[PDB]
Amino acid sequence: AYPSKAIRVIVPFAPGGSTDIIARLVTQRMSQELGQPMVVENKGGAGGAIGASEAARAEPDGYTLSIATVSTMAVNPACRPKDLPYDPIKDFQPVTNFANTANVVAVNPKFPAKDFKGFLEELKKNPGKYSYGSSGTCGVLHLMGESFKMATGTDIVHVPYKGSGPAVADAVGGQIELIFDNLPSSMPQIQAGKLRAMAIAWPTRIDAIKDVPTFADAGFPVLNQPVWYGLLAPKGTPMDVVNKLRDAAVVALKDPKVIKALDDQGSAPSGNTPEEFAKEIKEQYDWAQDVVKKQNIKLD
Ligand SMILES: N[C@@H](CCC(=O)O)C(=O)O
Repeated sequence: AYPSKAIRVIVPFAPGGSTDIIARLVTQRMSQELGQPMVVENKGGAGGAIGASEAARAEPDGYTLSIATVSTMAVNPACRPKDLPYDPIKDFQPVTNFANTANVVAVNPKFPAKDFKGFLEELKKNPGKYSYGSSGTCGVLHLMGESFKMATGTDIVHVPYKGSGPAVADAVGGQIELIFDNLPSSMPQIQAGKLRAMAIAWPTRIDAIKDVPTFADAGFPVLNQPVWYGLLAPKGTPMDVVNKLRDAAVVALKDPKVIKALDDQGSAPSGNTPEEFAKEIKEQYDWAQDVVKKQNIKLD
């Protein structure tokens, strides 16, 4: 009876990004429930395409799973419409959305602005001179940066990384002045004062960082789109497996230490149904097609 051995969990991004952070937090606690190890494998590269394509080829037995991200479910498909080696919707069985997650635009603290208003002013006075990091060329944070540029009338230079892990460290080091990130990986640095957050993408301000406005507060509600992290199995994985995993996710997401960690990092638990997640996946997918194809926001 499932599970009788270790479950591989593929994270399609480098260590120390939000995918990796949330993946390890939630599967650690799921594992305790399932009575089998869940072993995280980081497979970063190409905005999540490398790792997602690999997860898509796995046998549908439930022992090779992967972390859904907006990069892998929505933006990569839209960025590489002819040659992406997986269909996000047809090649995966959704299990559950772990968490809804805030995005953030942050700066190195030497950046000469203290708020979003002066942030825009500074960028407008220097078109083409500042650069920003992302988690990859066909990922949600590259699309975030490009969306920002279009909506605010700014010109800032994209520098992709193998995930936000290495991006956060370059932004903290000053090798890039700006970073577009999912909040959890930037959260420790912001708390420590090593980055300054300009805006978050979230329905409201977040208690961890109460003084950072949302993009809607900043006067750019089109930019106020969060992301999410969830669990995927290959298409054809039995419902027995899906419901077992989802149940363990639901238990894990009620754990008060997991609730706190999610809260503190800039996320909120979901633990919704496979179908509710599939609907979220389709929403993001459709939105990325809209944004990239209509609206003329170029990724490559
Ligand atoms: N950009 C990824 C996460 C990046 C990372 O985990 O390093 C996303 O779609 O959520």
